[PDB]
Amino acid sequence: TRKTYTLTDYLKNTYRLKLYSLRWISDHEYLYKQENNILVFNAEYGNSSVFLENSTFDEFGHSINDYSISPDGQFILLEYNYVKQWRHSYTASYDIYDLNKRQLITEERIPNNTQWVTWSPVGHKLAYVWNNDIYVKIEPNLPSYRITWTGKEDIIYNGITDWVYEEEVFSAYSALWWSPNGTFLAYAQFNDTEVPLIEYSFYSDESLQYPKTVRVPYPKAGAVNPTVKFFVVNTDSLSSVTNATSIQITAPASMLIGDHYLCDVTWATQERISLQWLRRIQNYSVMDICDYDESSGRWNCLVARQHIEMSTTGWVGRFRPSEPHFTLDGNSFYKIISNEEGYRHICYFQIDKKDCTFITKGTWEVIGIEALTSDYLYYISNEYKGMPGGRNLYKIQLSDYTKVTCLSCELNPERCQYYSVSFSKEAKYYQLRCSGPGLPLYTLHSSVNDKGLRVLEDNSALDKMLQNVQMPSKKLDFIILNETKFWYQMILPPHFDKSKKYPLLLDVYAGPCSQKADTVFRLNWATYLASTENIIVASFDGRGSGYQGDKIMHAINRRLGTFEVEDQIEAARQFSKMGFVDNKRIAIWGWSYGGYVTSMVLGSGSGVFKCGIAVAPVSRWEYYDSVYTERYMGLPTPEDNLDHYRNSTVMSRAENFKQVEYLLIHGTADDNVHFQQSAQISKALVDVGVDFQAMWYTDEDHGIASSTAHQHIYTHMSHFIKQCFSLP
Amino acid sequence: TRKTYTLTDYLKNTYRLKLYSLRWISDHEYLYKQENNILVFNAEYGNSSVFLENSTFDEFGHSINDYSISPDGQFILLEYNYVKQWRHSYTASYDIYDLNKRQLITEERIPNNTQWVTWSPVGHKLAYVWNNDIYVKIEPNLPSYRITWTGKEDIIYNGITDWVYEEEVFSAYSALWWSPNGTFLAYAQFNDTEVPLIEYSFYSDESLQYPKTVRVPYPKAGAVNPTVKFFVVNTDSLSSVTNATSIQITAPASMLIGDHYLCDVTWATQERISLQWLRRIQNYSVMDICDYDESSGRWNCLVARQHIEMSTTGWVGRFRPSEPHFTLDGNSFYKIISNEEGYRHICYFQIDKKDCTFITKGTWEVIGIEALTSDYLYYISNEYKGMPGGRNLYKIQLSDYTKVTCLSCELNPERCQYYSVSFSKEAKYYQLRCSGPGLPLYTLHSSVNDKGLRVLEDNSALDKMLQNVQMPSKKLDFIILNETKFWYQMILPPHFDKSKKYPLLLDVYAGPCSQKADTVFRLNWATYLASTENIIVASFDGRGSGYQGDKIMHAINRRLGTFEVEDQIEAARQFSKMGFVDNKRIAIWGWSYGGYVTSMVLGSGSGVFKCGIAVAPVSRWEYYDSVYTERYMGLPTPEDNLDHYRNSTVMSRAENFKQVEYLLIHGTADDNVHFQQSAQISKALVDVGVDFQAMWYTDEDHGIASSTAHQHIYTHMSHFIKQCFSLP
Ligand SMILES: CN(C)C(=O)[C@@H](c1ccc(-c2ccc3ncnn3c2)cc1)[C@H](N)C(=O)N1CC[C@H](F)C1
Ligand SMILES: CN(C)C(=O)[C@@H](c1ccc(-c2ccc3ncnn3c2)cc1)[C@H](N)C(=O)N1CC[C@H](F)C1
Ligand SMILES: *[C@@H]1O[C@H](CO)[C@@H](O[C@@H]2O[C@H](CO)[C@@H](O)[C@H](O)[C@H]2NC(C)=O)[C@H](O)[C@H]1NC(C)=O
Ligand SMILES: *[C@@H]1O[C@H](CO)[C@@H](O[C@@H]2O[C@H](CO)[C@@H](O)[C@H](O)[C@H]2NC(C)=O)[C@H](O)[C@H]1NC(C)=O
Ligand SMILES: *[C@@H]1O[C@H](CO)[C@@H](O[C@@H]2O[C@H](CO)[C@@H](O)[C@H](O)[C@H]2NC(C)=O)[C@H](O)[C@H]1NC(C)=O
Ligand SMILES: *[C@@H]1O[C@H](CO)[C@@H](O[C@@H]2O[C@H](CO)[C@@H](O)[C@H](O)[C@H]2NC(C)=O)[C@H](O)[C@H]1NC(C)=O
Ligand SMILES: *[C@@H]1O[C@H](CO)[C@@H](O[C@@H]2O[C@H](CO)[C@@H](O)[C@H](O)[C@H]2NC(C)=O)[C@H](O)[C@H]1NC(C)=O
Ligand SMILES: *[C@@H]1O[C@H](CO)[C@@H](O[C@@H]2O[C@H](CO)[C@@H](O)[C@H](O)[C@H]2NC(C)=O)[C@H](O)[C@H]1NC(C)=O
Ligand SMILES: *[C@@H]1O[C@H](CO)[C@@H](O[C@H]2O[C@H](CO)[C@@H](O)[C@H](O)[C@H]2NC(C)=O)[C@H](O)[C@H]1NC(C)=O
Ligand SMILES: *[C@@H]1O[C@H](CO)[C@@H](O[C@H]2O[C@H](CO)[C@@H](O)[C@H](O)[C@H]2NC(C)=O)[C@H](O)[C@H]1NC(C)=O
Ligand SMILES: *[C@H]1O[C@H](CO)[C@@H](O[C@@H]2O[C@H](CO)[C@@H](O)[C@H](O)[C@H]2NC(C)=O)[C@H](O)[C@H]1NC(C)=O
Ligand SMILES: *[C@@H]1O[C@H](CO)[C@@H](O)[C@H](O)[C@H]1NC(C)=O
Ligand SMILES: *[C@@H]1O[C@H](CO)[C@@H](O)[C@H](O)[C@H]1NC(C)=O
Ligand SMILES: *[C@@H]1O[C@H](CO)[C@@H](O)[C@H](O)[C@H]1NC(C)=O
Ligand SMILES: *[C@@H]1O[C@H](CO)[C@@H](O)[C@H](O)[C@H]1NC(C)=O
Ligand SMILES: *[C@@H]1O[C@H](CO)[C@@H](O)[C@H](O)[C@H]1NC(C)=O
Ligand SMILES: *[C@@H]1O[C@H](CO)[C@@H](O)[C@H](O)[C@H]1NC(C)=O
Repeated sequence: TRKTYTLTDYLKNTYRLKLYSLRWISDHEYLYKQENNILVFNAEYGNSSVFLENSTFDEFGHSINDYSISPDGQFILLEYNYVKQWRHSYTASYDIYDLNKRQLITEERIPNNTQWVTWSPVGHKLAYVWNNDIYVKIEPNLPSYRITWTGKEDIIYNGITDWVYEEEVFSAYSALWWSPNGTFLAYAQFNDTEVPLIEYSFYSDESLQYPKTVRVPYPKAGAVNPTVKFFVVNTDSLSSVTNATSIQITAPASMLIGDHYLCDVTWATQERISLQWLRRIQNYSVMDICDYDESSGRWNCLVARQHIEMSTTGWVGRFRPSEPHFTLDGNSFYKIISNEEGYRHICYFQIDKKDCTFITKGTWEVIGIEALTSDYLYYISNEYKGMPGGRNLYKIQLSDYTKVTCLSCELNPERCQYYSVSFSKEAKYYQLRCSGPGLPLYTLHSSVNDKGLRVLEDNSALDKMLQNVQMPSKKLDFIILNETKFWYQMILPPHFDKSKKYPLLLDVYAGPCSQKADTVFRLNWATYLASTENIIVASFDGRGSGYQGDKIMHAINRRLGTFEVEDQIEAARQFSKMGFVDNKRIAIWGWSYGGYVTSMVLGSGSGVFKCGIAVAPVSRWEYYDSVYTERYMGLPTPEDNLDHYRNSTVMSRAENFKQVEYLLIHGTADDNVHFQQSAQISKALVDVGVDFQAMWYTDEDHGIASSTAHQHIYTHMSHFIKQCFSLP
Repeated sequence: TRKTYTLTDYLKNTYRLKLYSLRWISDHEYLYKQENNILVFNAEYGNSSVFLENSTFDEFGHSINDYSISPDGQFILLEYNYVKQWRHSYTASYDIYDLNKRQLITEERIPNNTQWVTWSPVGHKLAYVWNNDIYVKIEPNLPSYRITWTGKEDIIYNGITDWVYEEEVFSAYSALWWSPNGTFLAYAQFNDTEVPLIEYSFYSDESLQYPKTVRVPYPKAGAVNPTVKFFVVNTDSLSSVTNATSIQITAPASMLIGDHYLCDVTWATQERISLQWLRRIQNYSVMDICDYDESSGRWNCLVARQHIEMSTTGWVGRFRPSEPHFTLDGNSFYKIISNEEGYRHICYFQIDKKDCTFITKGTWEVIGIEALTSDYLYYISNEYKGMPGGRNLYKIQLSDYTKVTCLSCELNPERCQYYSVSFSKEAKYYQLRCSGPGLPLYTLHSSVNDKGLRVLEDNSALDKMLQNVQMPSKKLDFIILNETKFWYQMILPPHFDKSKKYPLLLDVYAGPCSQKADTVFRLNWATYLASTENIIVASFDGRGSGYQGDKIMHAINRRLGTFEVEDQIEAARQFSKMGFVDNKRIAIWGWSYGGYVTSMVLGSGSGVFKCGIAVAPVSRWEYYDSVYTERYMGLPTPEDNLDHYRNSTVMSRAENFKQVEYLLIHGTADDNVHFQQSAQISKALVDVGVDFQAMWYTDEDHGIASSTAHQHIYTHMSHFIKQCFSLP
C-alpha cells in the first residue's frame, strides 16, 4: 500500500517544498510575503505589521511581477510587463509609488523597455538603463540625467552586460555599481562591434507568417571578444553641471598588451574602488585599488596597492577571481584564494602589501565569505566531517584566528548538513537555511549571542504528506581511486535490497568545479524513477569536480572530454561491482555539460552502458563561448591547444554509437548551447549510418523550462528509459 | 526458398531498372549514350556510329557532369562544377569543344558560376545567364553581347526565374525562349524587390564555427509577389558598339489592373509568339498572339487575336493554363482545355476566332498533345478501358475527328498500360516508353504505317533476377462513393492469402490533381514493406485527385484539408472492413502534401489509424507559397477566404493526437516547405501534452535525398512501422 512518488507528482508538483524568502530592510526588520500582502517583521521578537496590503494595487491595470523598496523606505518600485531575455537579462516597465502620501507618481516616469534599474544603496536615488544608455534620477518625480550617449543596440552596452559577460562573468545583466553612500556611480561599457553574431530562427505563435531571425553578438572559442572600459561619475554634481564627466579608470599595462576582461568590481569605501582584471588566457589577474583625488576629480590606482593572482596549474578562481571583502576603513580586505596546497582559503590582505596571511587552512575549502564586522568574519565551508558535499556556517575571531566556532554544525546534525545564510544589514541577525539531507528548515538567529530566536519554516506540512508515500533514500559516500577519494551519491529505491540487481541510471554533469554528490534534499525526476520505477540513480564527482582542492579540479586543465569522461565510466564499473546493479541495464544521461559528457561516454566504445540521453549538449568546444571554453581549453590555434579542441568532439565518435541506444534532445531557441551543436551530432550519426532517437523543442532555450515543454521532455525521456530497461 | 525484396535491396538498388534515354537530333536520327560513349542511331535500320569517344576528354581535368551537342552537331557544351540550388536551378562551369577541328575553345569562354545556358534551336548560337544578366554568342569563340544590365542577386532576374516561378510555374530555372530558327530571343524579367525573405540556418560541415543564414525571396500566401515583364530581342542584329535593344510586350489591360503572372510562352512561327497571362486570382487567363512588324520593329498583339480562358468551378488548367500547339503556318492551334462537362480535351482554335472546336470528347481526359502533322495530331489519354490510371498513345485524323486510332493499347495489354512517347523532329518516328504494370519496355516505331521497328530495351536482365525473389503484386481497382467511383491500388505481399489478416499502411499524397493509383511498375519502400514485412500498402485517389474531370478535381476548391482528407479516412474505413485487413493495425504516411493529409487524418479523431508518419508536411496554408496556395485557397484575407485558412491547420487538431502514435520528420534546410511548418506542429502537440516521435535532418531539403539521409530516414521509418505493427 502507500502510493509511490510518480511522474505526475513531480510534473504537477503535488508535494510542494515550502521556503521562507525574506528581505532585510534594516538591521533588525525584514519583509515577507504572506497571502499576497507584504509584512514587515521585527527580527528580535517575531512580531509584525502589514507593510503593504495585497489590495493596494488592485486597480493598477497591470499584473505586478516584482517590487523593490528604496533603502530609506520612502518609495516602492513596481515592476511589470516583464519580458525575459537570457539567463539574467529581461526588460520591463516600472512605476514608482510614494509610500508616505500613498500616491503613484505619474510624472517623469521610467521609460518602458527599461533594461535595468537599481536604487542607490542609501536614500532613494535611482539609476536605470534604457536603449543601452545610463540615466540617473535624484528624485522619483524629477527629470533624469543622461550619463551616456553612446548606447547602441547589440554594439555598445553602457551599464549592462552583453551576452557573454552576462552569462560567464557577472552572472547578471547589470554592469553598474553605486558607491556605498550613493555619491558615485561606477559602470562598465562593452563594445561588441566586431563580435561575430549567432543567428537562429524563432518561430513564435503560429500567427507569425515569416519566422524571425534572432541575432546576438556571441564570441565563440577563439573569436573576436568584446572590449570593455570602466568609468565613474559623481552623481552629486549632476544638478550643478550640464553634463557631468564620467571619469575613466584604465586597465593596467599588464592587461592592455592583450585581450582581457573586467571580472570584478567592488567598492571599498566612499572614495576607494577595487577592480580585478583577467587576461584572455585566464591564469593571470590583477586587482587595482583606486582612490578619488578630490583636487583633480580623477581616480588613481597606485601600483603599490596592485595585487596579482595567478595559477600555474589552471585558471584563476573556481569560475573567476573571487571578490574582496574590505574592513570598514578600507585599508585591508579578505579574499578566498588557492593556497600552496591547492585548497581555497581566506587570505587577509593589507591594501599596500603584496604578501597576505591565510586565516584558515586544511584539506577542505571555504565556499564564500558571508559577513564581516569589526570583530568577526563569517563564512561557509565544507570542513565539517571532511564532507566536501556539506556546507556550514562558521565564525572566526579577528583578534585570534585560533578561535573558530561552527554556528550550524550541531544545530540538527542528522537533518541539516547543507547550510546557506542571510545576515541583516549590520549582521545583527541571521537566517539559516538548511536544505538537506532532511526537509529544508529555516531558522532565525541573534548575532550578539548566537542564540536561536525561532523556527521560521520547518516544512511540517510536507513531512505530513510524505509520510503516506514510499519515498526513496539517499546514500552519500566515496570510493578510493589512486589513493584519492571520489564522492558519489545514490538515490535508492524504497525497501532497497542489496541482494537484488537493480537497473542503474547514471545522472551526470561533471563539468569543471561541478559537484553532483551532496547532502541537498531534492524532489525531482530521480525521485520518481527510484520510487516508482525502482531504478537506482547515481552521480559521481571525479577529476575536474570542485570544492576538493585544485589537484582534483585542475586535473582536466586544457583537457576537457577526457578524465571527467573516463572517470564517469569507471564510476559505473565500481557501482556494478557493488553487486546490486544489473550490468545489463545501465543508462546514462545529462544536460548541458552533462549532455556533452554523456555523449562522449556513449561513444567511447566501453560497452558499459546500454542507452543514454543527452539534452542540449555541447558537441565541439569551438561552438561554445570564449570566456568559458577558453578558461579550461586555452585557444583553438595550432600554437596553443587546437589539437585537443579537434580531438574532443562528439562527432568523431559517431561510429561507436552503433553499440548503444541514444536519445538526442535540444531546444531550437537555445542561445547558450546552440542547436547547431546537436545538429552537427545528428548529421555525423546519419553520415555513418547510426540509428537513434531525436526530439527538438520549438522556441525553447537551454532550460527547456516552459511549463508544457518541461512536462513534455520528462515524459518523453521516461518512456525511453523504461523501454531501455524494459520494465515496462 | 527464394529471397524477398529487403530494405537493403531498396536502399542499395541491387535491382536496377534499365532505361533507354535517347535524344532526337533530326527527323531520322538520335543520340544514345553507351559505355560513356555517344552514338548516333539511324531510326529506320537501327545501325549506329560512334559520335564521341568516352575517352575524348580522358584528360579534361574536371569531372564532366553533362554534355549538350549543338543542333548542327558541330559543337558540344561540357558541363562541370555542378552545384545544385533548388528543384531545377543550379550553377555550373562550361567549356565548348569543337567537334570538327577536334579542339577545346579557349578564348571568350562562358563564365564560371553560369546560371543557365542553351543552344539556339537551330545552328550553334548560345544564350547564357550569369549574375542574373543575359548574354548571347553568335559563335563559340567570339565575344558575347550583353543583352541586359539590370541583373541583381535576389532582386532582378533576367532570363532566369526567381524561387516561386521556378517551383510553381515554369518548373525550370530557364526564362528565355528562342524563336524557331534562332533569330529572336524572348525572355522574362522578374522583380522580387518587395518580396519578403524566408530565412533559415545552414550548419554546413563540422568545421564551420558559425551557422550561416540562408535568405531567399519567397512569397507566402497573401504576401507581396514578384512582378514580371516580357521582352524580345533580335539576335541577328546585335552590335558590339551599341547596347542591344529589347522590345517589351506588355501584358493585356485585363491583367495590368492587378497582380498577375506570366504562365506560358510558346513560339508559333519565326515571327509570331504567344503568351498566356494569369490573374493572381487564378481562374482567369489570357492568351496574346503577337506578330513582328518588319517596318516598325515592334511586336503587336491584336486584340482580335486574344483568347480568354476562365473557370467558374476552380482554377485554370491542371496546375496552370496548358500550352498551345500551333500548326506549321501558325494560323491555328490545338490546346487542352476543360469542356462543358468538366473533362480536359483538345480544342481547335483559329487565331482570330473566339470559338474553338473540341476534337475529342468523353468521360476521360487527354494528358498531353505530343506531336502534330498536317494529317494527324498525336496525344496521350487515359481513355482505354476507362482506366484513369492508364496512359496510351493515340492519333486523330485532322480531316475526320471520328477516326481516332490507339497506337499503344494493344501492343502488349498485359505488360503495358502506361505509356510515354518521344517523337523525332517531324514526327517521322516515335519511341514508346511503357512503364507498367510489367517491367519497362522501350520500342521504336515509324509513323507512316505505325510499324513496330524494334525493341530498344526490354529489361530482360532484371526479369531474370526478379524470378529468384518473392515479389509483391499490385491490385488496381475501385470503390464507389455516392454514385461515383474512385480508384485505389494495393501492393499485396507475396502469396497473398485472402483468408489471413494483414496489417495495412496507407500511402498518401492526395494533393490537388494528384494520382496515386496507376498501372506504373515501381521498386520502392512499399515493395520492401509488402515483400518482406507482409504489409499491404494502399493508396487511394479521392476528391481532389486528377485526370477524372473537374467535378472531382475541383471538389476541394477553396477547401483544402477537407474532402481529400475525409476521403482517405473513408477509404481506410472500407479497406478495414475487407476480410484480409487487420483493423487493429492500420497506419498512414505521406510526404509533402501527403504529410499534411496524414497529419490531418491523425488529428481527425476517426479512430481508424493506430499510427502515422508525416515527412515535411505543410501545417498551415499561410506558410506555403502564394502561387500554389492561392491557386486553391484564394487569398487569406477576411473578404476572401481567411476563415478556411485558419480552420484547415494541423495545429488546431493537436488534442486529437492523444490516441495515435505519430512520427514527424523534416529537413532543417527545406526551402520548399519550411521547417517552420513542423516546428509549429511539434509546439502545438507539446502544448496539449501529447507525446510523439520526431526526427530532424540537418541540412537536408524537401527531398531528403542525400545518400546517407535517404538510407537513414527509411531505416528509421521502417523501425517505426514494424514496432507499430508488432513485427520482428
Ligand atoms: C551549470 N551552469 C550554470 C553552467 O554550466 C553555465 C555557468 C554560468 C555561469 C557560471 C559562473 C560565472 C561567474 C561566477 N562567479 C562565481 N561563480 N560563478 C559562476 C558558471 C557556469 C555555463 N555558462 C553553461 O551554461 N554552459 C553550457 C555548456 C557548458 F557546460 C557550460
Ligand atoms: C508533387 N510536387 C512536385 C508538388 O507538390 C510541387 C509542385 C511543383 C510544380 C507543379 C507544376 C507547375 C507547373 C506545371 N505545368 C504543368 N504541370 N505543372 C506542375 C506541381 C506541383 C509543389 N510546389 C510542392 O512541392 N508542394 C509542397 C507542399 C504542397 F504539397 C505542394
Ligand atoms: C513589534 O512589537 C513591539 C512591541 O509592542 C513594537 O514596539 C514599539 O516600540 C517602540 C519603541 O521601543 C514604542 O515607541 C512603540 O510604542 C512600540 N509599538 C507600538 C505600536 O506601540 C513594534 O512597533 C512592533 N513592530 C512591528 C513591525 O510590528
Ligand atoms: C567600438 O569599437 C570599434 C572598433 O571595434 C570603434 O569603431 C572604430 O571607430 C573609429 C573612430 O571613429 C573608426 O575610425 C574605425 O573605423 C571604427 N572601426 C570599426 C570596426 O567600426 C568604436 O569607436 C567603439 N565605440 C565606442 C563607443 O567606443
Ligand atoms: C556630454 O559629454 C559627452 C562626452 O564629453 C558627449 O559625448 C560626445 O559627443 C560628441 C558629439 O555629440 C562625440 O563626438 C563624442 O565622441 C562623444 N563622447 C563620448 C564619450 O560619448 C555628449 O554628447 C555630451 N552630451 C551633451 C548633451 O552635451
Ligand atoms: C558620501 O561620500 C562622499 C565622498 O566622501 C561625501 O562627499 C564629500 O563630502 C565632504 C564633506 O565632509 C566634502 O569635503 C567633499 O567635497 C565631498 N566629496 C565629494 C566627491 O563630493 C558625501 O558627503 C557622503 N554623503 C553622505 C550623505 O555622507
Ligand atoms: C528566321 O526567320 C527570320 C524572320 O522571318 C528571318 O529573317 C528575315 O529574313 C528575310 C529574308 O532574308 C529578311 O528580308 C527580313 O528582313 C528578316 N527579318 C528579320 C526580323 O530579321 C531569318 O532569315 C530566318 N533565319 C534563318 C537562319 O533562316
Ligand atoms: C474567380 O474566383 C473568384 C473568387 O472565388 C470569383 O470572384 C468573386 O469572389 C467573391 C469571394 O472572394 C464572391 O463574393 C463573388 O461571388 C465572386 N464572383 C464575383 C463576380 O465577384 C470569380 O467570380 C471567379 N471568376 C470566374 C470567371 O468564375
Ligand atoms: C546507317 O547505315 C547507312 C547505310 O545503310 C549509312 O549510310 C548512309 O550515310 C552514309 C554517311 O552518313 C553514306 O556513306 C551512305 O552512302 C548512306 N547510305 C544511304 C542509303 O543513305 C548511315 O550513315 C548509317 N548511319 C549511322 C548513324 O551509322
Ligand atoms: C523593381 O521593382 C521596384 C518596385 O518594386 C522598382 O522601383 C520602384 O519602387 C521604388 C522603391 O521601391 C520607387 O522609388 C520608384 O518609384 C520605382 N522605380 C524606381 C527606379 O525606384 C524598380 O525600379 C524595379 N526595377 C526594375 C529594373 O524594373
Ligand atoms: C572561372 O574559374 C576558373 C578556375 O578558377 C578560371 O580558370 C583559371 O583557373 C586557374 C587555375 O585552375 C587560375 O590560375 C586562373 O586565375 C583562372 N582564370 C584564368 C583566366 O586562367 C576561369 O578563368 C574562371 N572564368 C570566369 C569567367 O570566371
Ligand atoms: C490578501 O490577499 C489574499 C488573497 O491572495 C487574501 O486571502 C488575504 O485575506 C488578504 N489579506 C489582507 C490583509 O488583505
Ligand atoms: C508605457 O506604455 C504604456 C502603454 O502603452 C503607455 O500608456 C505609457 O504612456 C508608457 N510610459 C512611458 C513612460 O512611455
Ligand atoms: C598561463 O597559461 C599559459 C597556457 O598554458 C602558459 O603558457 C603560461 O605560462 C601560464 N602562466 C602562468 C603564470 O602559469
Ligand atoms: C568508356 O569508359 C567506360 C568507363 O569510363 C568503359 O566502361 C567503356 O568500356 C569505355 N568505352 C569503350 C568503347 O571502350
Ligand atoms: C550600355 O548600358 C550600360 C548601363 O545602362 C552602360 O553602363 C554602358 O556603358 C553601355 N554601353 C554602351 C556601349 O553603350
Ligand atoms: C454525395 O457524395 C459526397 C461525397 O462524394 C458527399 O459529400 C455528399 O454529401 C453526397 N450527396 C450529394 C448530394 O452530393
